[PDB]
Amino acid sequence: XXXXXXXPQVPLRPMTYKAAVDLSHFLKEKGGLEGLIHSQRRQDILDLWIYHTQGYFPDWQNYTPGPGVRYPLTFGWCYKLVPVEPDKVEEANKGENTSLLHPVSLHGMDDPEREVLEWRFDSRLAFHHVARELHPEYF
Amino acid sequence: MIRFILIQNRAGKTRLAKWYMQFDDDEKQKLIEEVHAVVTVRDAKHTNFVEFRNFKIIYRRYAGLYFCICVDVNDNNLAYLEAIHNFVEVLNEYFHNVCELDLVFNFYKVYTVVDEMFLAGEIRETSQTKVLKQLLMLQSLE
Amino acid sequence: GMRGLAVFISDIRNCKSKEAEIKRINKELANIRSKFKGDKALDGYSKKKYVCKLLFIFLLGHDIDFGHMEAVNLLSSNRYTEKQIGYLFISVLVNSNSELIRLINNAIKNDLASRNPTFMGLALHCIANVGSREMAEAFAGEIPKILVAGDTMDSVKQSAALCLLRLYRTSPDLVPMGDWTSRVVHLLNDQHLGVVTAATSLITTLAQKNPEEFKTSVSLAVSRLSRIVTSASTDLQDYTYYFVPAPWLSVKLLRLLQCYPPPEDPAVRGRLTECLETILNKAQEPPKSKKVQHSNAKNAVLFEAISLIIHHDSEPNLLVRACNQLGQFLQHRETNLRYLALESMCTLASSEFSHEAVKTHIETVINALKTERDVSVRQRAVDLLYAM
Repeated sequence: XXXXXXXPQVPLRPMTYKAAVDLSHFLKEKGGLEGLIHSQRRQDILDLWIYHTQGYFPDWQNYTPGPGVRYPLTFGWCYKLVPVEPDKVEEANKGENTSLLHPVSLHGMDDPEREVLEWRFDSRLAFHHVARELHPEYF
Repeated sequence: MIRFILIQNRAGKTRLAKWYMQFDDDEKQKLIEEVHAVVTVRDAKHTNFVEFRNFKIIYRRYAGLYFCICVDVNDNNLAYLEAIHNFVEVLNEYFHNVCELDLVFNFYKVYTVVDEMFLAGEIRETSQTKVLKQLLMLQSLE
Repeated sequence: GMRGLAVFISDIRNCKSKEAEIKRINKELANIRSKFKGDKALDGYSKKKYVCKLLFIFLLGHDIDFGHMEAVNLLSSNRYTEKQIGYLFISVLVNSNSELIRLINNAIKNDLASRNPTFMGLALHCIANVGSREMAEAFAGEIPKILVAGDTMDSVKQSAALCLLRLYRTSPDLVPMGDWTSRVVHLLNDQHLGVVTAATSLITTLAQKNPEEFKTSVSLAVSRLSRIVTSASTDLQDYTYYFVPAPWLSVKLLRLLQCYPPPEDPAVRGRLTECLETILNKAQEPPKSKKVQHSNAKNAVLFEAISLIIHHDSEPNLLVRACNQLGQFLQHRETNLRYLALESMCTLASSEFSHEAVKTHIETVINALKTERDVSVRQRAVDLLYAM
């Protein structure tokens, strides 16, 4: 998936609804992100790549607080983070060969609400700015 | 000071244990069991610290393993919390993508690592570079 | 490495039942006992390998009735791997048996005498791990000399400082304050931060029983603390943790400072206050890293500095700022930080000067009491209320 592909050069560009929507699809077309477990290092890696290649300053990708689904502040970004069910986390961590520092093993240390999160793609986010509705304070 | 370091898997098998205080086997076993009870039941919702009458527990979970440092009440909660990660990261670098299995097969080596980083109930070496360099040097030795 | 050990561990894993595990284990114990009381003198590798297997069995929870002698023999070995396994063994399985203790102590003596730093660290650690009264008697006199001597390697210095700490804790009487004390304080100035880290722990414990001897440390620590917090990432590359410079040494120096009242020399007192002001400022600065390791490292220092501020009750402006930052933390999304803030503020309430500032947040606290899911945090909030 694209996280493998990612894992300054270009001039600055503003983040716009068009920018975010195109970007969402650009990542989907390159395969990836959907279903992928969230870790701060991963997003940092992602934010940087977008930043270096496509000149979007890594400030745009923010989500509503937990617990529960975390919704993107930038309108037209079609990726929400949703919490993994506990039983799913435990089954994934089963076994003595799983890496200690793999994102699923961290158990949401990166998250203040300590929830394990995965990226999921939503069509609706392009049409409806869920973050604004839920938290006008941020807007 | 650090009363004792514990590395325990979810099942309750003890991967590592360092005692920096005197305990008799009856006490240790009660402690191991007591510590397991608290962390497995305790969730994400909860803080990383658990409070005892005499002692405090700082613990963090990686994979199937619970890393627990037991300290006196006045000790720095956050510092020891991050000391655990510093330790895990050193282990990660050392075993190259460390996992619980590595801790079992190379158990005699994990003691070496802990001792570089913690000694006498205190923090010893906090530089990943220096611990790793020393760890590498020793490998060369017969 | 040692293949035979790996195979014995795999075999234990492969066991399907507790009983099968016992059977395999008893087989090994018998196979080993056979070799030790065996006609053949054992080569260095096998003796090291078998003693390792015995240890595994011990860690497995089965008591071990033999193999102590062999471990002592490994202690004599000039090969490091052999020496490390033996020392590990006597550390885990400690005997009251006097015959063994004399043999062990001789082994340690040989290593400390040897100029090799690696052997010294094995010997030094062993004393620390075991920390027996008998062991204290043997080396309590010797260890400070090793620590205090120049020409002693840094790594030896680190373990030396901590090892003496163990001796002092275990057998305070055998460790009297002497001349090594002055040199230990200047150990705080050492180029190697690892040494400084270890030295500071020794000093902090020593200063508690005997403060007068080590007030010289106060001035020294304040100077290093100030230097460390302002330190650039390129200057301390080795000891910078996620863009935080020496978080753990900084914490330790602040706790040392808590033993003493404010520094007698005003110049030092000024340097300290400017340092604490800096630390507080860094909190509000925009974060260099989004990662939690950065925050935990950074905040751990802050909370220790706040702890010093509260302890002294010395500087009003600082006490005021301290109250402010903690108040900001009550709102923080992380359960961990709110818990710690509630604790610290609770202490802060006791200060007469700052009491009224703390009462400001009573509503914030009560609001938490209504919405806080964590039971532990609820207690530390109820505790704050009674404080006011």
